[PDB]
Amino acid sequence: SSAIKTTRLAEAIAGIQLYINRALNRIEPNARADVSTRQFFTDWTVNN
Amino acid sequence: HNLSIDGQPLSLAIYAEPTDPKALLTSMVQASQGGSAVLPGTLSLYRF
Repeated sequence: SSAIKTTRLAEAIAGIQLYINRALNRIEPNARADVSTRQFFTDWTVNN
Repeated sequence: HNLSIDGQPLSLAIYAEPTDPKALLTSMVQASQGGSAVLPGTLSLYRF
């Protein structure tokens, strides 16, 4: 809706979080499995 | 749609309350009015 508000950085953060979730959970194809094994995505349970 | 988890709206609405009652007045209306006219008089038989 037009009622809900946000900020530019918050919306960018939410977008990248959504993209990371979709890439890690194998929802989007061809995700680089070698990149998906970094320490950030290994600790993604607290970095999300 | 910016509602709570149970559906309560998160915004307080406004209505712009209707603008007061209306006062009605009456007035006297006057029209042009004429007078009578006079005709030539008869000569009586008696003195003044």
